[PDB]
Amino acid sequence: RHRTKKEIDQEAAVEVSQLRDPQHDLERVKKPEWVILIGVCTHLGCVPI
Amino acid sequence: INIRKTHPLMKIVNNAFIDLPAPSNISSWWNFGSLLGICLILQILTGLFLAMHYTPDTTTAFSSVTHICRDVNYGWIIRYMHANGASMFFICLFMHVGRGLYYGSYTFLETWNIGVILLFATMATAFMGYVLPWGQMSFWGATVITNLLSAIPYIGTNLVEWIWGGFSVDKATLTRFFAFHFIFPFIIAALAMVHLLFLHETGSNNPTGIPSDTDKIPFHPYYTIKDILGAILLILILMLLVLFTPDLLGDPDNYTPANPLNTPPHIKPEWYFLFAYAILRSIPNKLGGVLALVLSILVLVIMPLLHTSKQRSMMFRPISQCMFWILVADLLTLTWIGGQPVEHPYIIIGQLASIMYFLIILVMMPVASIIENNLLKW
Amino acid sequence: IWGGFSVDKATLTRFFAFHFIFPFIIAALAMVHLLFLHETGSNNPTGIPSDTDK
Amino acid sequence: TPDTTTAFSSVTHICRDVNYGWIIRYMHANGASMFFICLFMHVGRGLYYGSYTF
Amino acid sequence: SHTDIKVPDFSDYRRPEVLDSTKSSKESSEARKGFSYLITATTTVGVAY
Amino acid sequence: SDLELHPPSYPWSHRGLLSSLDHTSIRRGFQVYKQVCSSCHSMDYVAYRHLVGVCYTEDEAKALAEEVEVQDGPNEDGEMFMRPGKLSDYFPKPYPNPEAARAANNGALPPDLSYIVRARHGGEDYVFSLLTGYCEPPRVSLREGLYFNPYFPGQAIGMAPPIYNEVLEFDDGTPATMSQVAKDVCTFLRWAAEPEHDHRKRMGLKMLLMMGLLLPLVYAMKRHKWSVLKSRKLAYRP
Amino acid sequence: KWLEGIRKWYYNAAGFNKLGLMRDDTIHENDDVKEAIRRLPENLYNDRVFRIKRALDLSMRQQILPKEQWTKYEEDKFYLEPYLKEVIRERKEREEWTKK
Amino acid sequence: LTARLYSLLFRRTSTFALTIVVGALFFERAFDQGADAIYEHINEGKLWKHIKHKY
Amino acid sequence: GRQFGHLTRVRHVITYSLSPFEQRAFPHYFSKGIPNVLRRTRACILRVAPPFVVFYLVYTWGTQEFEKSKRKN
Amino acid sequence: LVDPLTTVREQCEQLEKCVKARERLELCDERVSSRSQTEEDCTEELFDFLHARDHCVAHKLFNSL
Ligand code: HEC
Ligand code: HEM
Ligand code: HEM
Ligand code: FES
Repeated sequence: RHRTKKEIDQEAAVEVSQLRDPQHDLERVKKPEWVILIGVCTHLGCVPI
Repeated sequence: INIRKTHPLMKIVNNAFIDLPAPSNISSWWNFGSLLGICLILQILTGLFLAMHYTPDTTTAFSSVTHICRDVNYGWIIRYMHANGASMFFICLFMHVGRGLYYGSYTFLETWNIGVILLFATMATAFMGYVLPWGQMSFWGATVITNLLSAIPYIGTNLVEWIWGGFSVDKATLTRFFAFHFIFPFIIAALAMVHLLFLHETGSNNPTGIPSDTDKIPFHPYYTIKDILGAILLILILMLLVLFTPDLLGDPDNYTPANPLNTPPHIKPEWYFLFAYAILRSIPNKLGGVLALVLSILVLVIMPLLHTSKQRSMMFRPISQCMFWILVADLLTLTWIGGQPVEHPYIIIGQLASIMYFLIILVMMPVASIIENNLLKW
Repeated sequence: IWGGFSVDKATLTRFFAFHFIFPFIIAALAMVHLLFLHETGSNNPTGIPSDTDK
Repeated sequence: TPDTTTAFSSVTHICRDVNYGWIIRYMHANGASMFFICLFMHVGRGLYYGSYTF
Repeated sequence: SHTDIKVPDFSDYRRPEVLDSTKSSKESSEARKGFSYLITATTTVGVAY
Repeated sequence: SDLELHPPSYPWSHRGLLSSLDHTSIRRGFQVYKQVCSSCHSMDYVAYRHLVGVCYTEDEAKALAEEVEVQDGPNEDGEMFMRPGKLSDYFPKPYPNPEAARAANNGALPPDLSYIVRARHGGEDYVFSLLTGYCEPPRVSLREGLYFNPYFPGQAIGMAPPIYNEVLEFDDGTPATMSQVAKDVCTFLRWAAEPEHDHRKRMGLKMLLMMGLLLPLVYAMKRHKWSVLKSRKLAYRP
Repeated sequence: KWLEGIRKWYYNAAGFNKLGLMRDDTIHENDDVKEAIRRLPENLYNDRVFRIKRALDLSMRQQILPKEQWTKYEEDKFYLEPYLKEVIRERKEREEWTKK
Repeated sequence: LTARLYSLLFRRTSTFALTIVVGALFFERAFDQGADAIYEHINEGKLWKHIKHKY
Repeated sequence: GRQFGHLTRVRHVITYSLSPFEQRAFPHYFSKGIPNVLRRTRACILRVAPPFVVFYLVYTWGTQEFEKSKRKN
Repeated sequence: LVDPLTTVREQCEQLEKCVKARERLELCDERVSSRSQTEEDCTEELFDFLHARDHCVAHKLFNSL
């Protein structure tokens, strides 16, 4: 997903440990608006809309 | 002497269907054995003819069942008979279970255990048969419940990679599920014979709970023609379902080719799994939710071991009867909440209904039983 | 019973269905076979009735 | 898979690609053969020692 | 005291041919029998259809 | 915008339990599909041999089957030439591949029209309202790569409304409005969803008469055999 | 005490009085109940099985008795209870003697 | 009517089975004509026989 | 649990039993079945029905709560 | 060509609830033309208007069709 730097600020203005999964936004991909994901919901295997 | 009392097969026929001393007190709520048996043999026949025209492959299943319903003569009604006969079999199965819980016949312990194992087997057969048409709903529900089996730590990952045959629901998974749905009703019939064996060890049950050994009428020809009456009632209801409204039960998305990317938003199992599924999505724990389902079936195991009453049935215990009817309404409540999209008031009332289910069957049954007990100078 | 005008996919599927469904019928009729044998009782090599060496 | 386009290749997939599918195919075939061996031996016994009176 | 045991009558129950002690039972049997067995015969015809 | 508009149930000629389908309307709708909508939508599970005794005739089925050439097999060289085909013909794909249709649009694959009535929440009336209800966005347009349609989950479609005052002005009188072509395509899609409709209604009539026959008889026989235990009485002898 | 009136309301709403039954009828059967039924005189045993068979007939045909023949809260001739007491006390005697 | 019918067709089992098979074929024929007439009668118009009768 | 012959030991009972051809097919159906089913209906009104009206009230309450949440926005 | 469906829709949309939904959509237009620079942009009143209008046309559709 290509995103916006303002969408990166919307994503990362909330802190890392607020989520139940502690993961920093810059840890997820090196080119930050180009987020690269194994796109399947890790609960029970769905594709989120 | 008498040909029925000499031939060894005819001795089995005589002990099964002629010289069975039956209770004379049982109304139409005891016809369910013959109903489930005739549903089972009709499911055998319909699935057999389907298997004479079905292709177990991911590429060819949808087109082949389309070829059945459009090209093979009467294959459309045979498919409708198989699916709606599964639904009618489920209705009769739930009401057989409801009779067995309401009239106190669950004191028969090992017969109840055999019935629990039969319930396991019918659930598994139902799910894999529903996987077989290679629909979008079947694909995503199989993925979800396969991950539910992968919820087990350190054993579940190897077990799910063992049942895959790949990374996901691919051709190996499709053919393996075809094999298991294709073989299991014979084992269901064998354990049904075991079920019948333990019951004919014990003897059947009347509404009163008092054993009717002074008032035994035979199984023939009274119950034979009464079961014929109930069976042809099932015939007319089932066949009018398959010939007037085929779409009141079947999902619309079930007629779509499987897209491995979509996840349509009203993804759900069929209605006979939604109460199994409403317990899942209203508990924010994967292993906790599947353990809650397994513990619901284990509660159905437990309930013979908590009959702390002094009657047998709830026929003369009206408080426990009213709690039973609240449980009936709560079951239909959980089924309808399984039939809704995930919504916040629906979330609240689904959690309240599931915890109400557990509190009624687990806690409120010995409480109601002991109020009924100590109330009657006991 | 052709499944067509000759042998085609329908013939293969009908034969697959019967090759699956007959062995369990064979198993049940084998149970009936052994049930009649236990009704009668087994047979020695000599053919003499052998009730006295059970 | 019982499909006439893909049956031979599916059997080849069993014998080569699937782990030990070759031993299971050979086991099913030769076990059917030994089933007929034991079958005709059982029939020959039942006619030879004279248990056919049952 | 075994002769002190009398049959309760079933006047609410018997057929309208059987509402009289005058009538010979060998003269009204075939109406009842033909009616009931005609019902069973038409049942058999529907089942065989 | 997460507020779907549910289609009402409409007064069709196939409404009731004794109701039927217009095969002449099926003929009109197939002429509509073959002459308009087959170029964008696949209906691959319908053959010309499904169109023999339903509405059409025998020789005109050969005429329709020779109107569409697809392919013959290997001519000892695998040349795969163009063949008319007499009766075994199926309906051709507009695109050989899914991404051929994806590159011909903004993705958004046109589905196969075999099962669409029985395949969405809302049947043929959903199709009718879908083809009918086109208007203008008051305030909400999203990227101008799609169109506006209220009868859609997501409320935007990439399909242009293909009606626009007599796209065909076809064979008989029947003025090609939105309504006539929409009724004909809904009847035809209902027949494509179920090839066995009026046969099912005929068997339903047979079955209602037979169950009106049996239910006095079998209940009478059950009452007759259980009539002995309904009549027994008890007495006490010490 | 008003709990007697609650018992009266319960015995109204039970229905075996409307079926004309006593409290010593619908006990669930273990083997201790079987022993307790076996420890009874012949007259009460035969009257009990006569009541059971009349109740099974009137429960099959469901044409339940008129008001006048219905047993009441006062006239409930309960008799199995001291025999049941003696059977359970012998069973507790045996359990205590084994666990001693 | 009833006495005649019981005295003829209800005392031998095989004759009973034969006459109910014969009457079953006759009733099958009559029910074919009746059911086909009713179902073609309540859905006149949009039926394929008249559209083929055009041609 | 077994066959006949050994089940119970009951004296003092005489059962009268009527022939099936002796009595009618439907002995007083309408004059008895309707008051009997009225009695069986009244015997279960306050035990069967108050769960279902709770079901319908929670149905309408949760439904109108969903509607009210989805009609302001 | 005189299309009758537009005629039926225009003659049915003067139902009292349909007129009230028309002014509900117009007051939504008053709010959005008043409060610009927003993403709450007249969906609900539009679908409510077409809801009531297409229900009344659904009541009275197949007379000319
Ligand atoms: C080419 C342009 C056409 C033509 C001539 C028709 N359709 Fe439509 N259609 C087209 C596309 C590119 C799409 C995809 C967008 C989408 O699916 O949202 C569609 C969609 C449909 C659908 C799907 C709607 C749904 O499932 O909710 C249907 C049922 C449909 N199209 C039908 C249809 C009919 C009956 C046509 C003849 C009048 C027709 N389309 C014309 C592209 C095109
Ligand atoms: C798999 C499907 C099942 C079949 C085919 C089946 C079959 C039967 C049959 C034939 C009978 C005897 C006739 C009758 O009263 O119905 C019976 C009785 C009974 N079954 Fe099942 N059964 C099934 C499921 C279950 C289940 C899940 C239970 C619960 C554990 C159960 C518990 C009982 C009990 C308690 C009886 C005796 C009821 C009585 O005496 O009246 N059965 N069953
Ligand atoms: C051994 C006997 C059986 C065979 C061979 C069999 C075979 C099949 C096949 C081939 C299918 C896929 C085709 C289709 O979906 O129409 C199927 C589907 C199905 N089967 Fe069975 N089946 C058998 C017994 C049962 C039983 C006992 C049940 C439960 C009552 C059952 C329930 C189902 C269901 C629910 C489906 C899905 C129906 C659908 O989605 O169309 N089957 N079965
Ligand atoms: S939330 Fe359960 S799978 Fe995505």
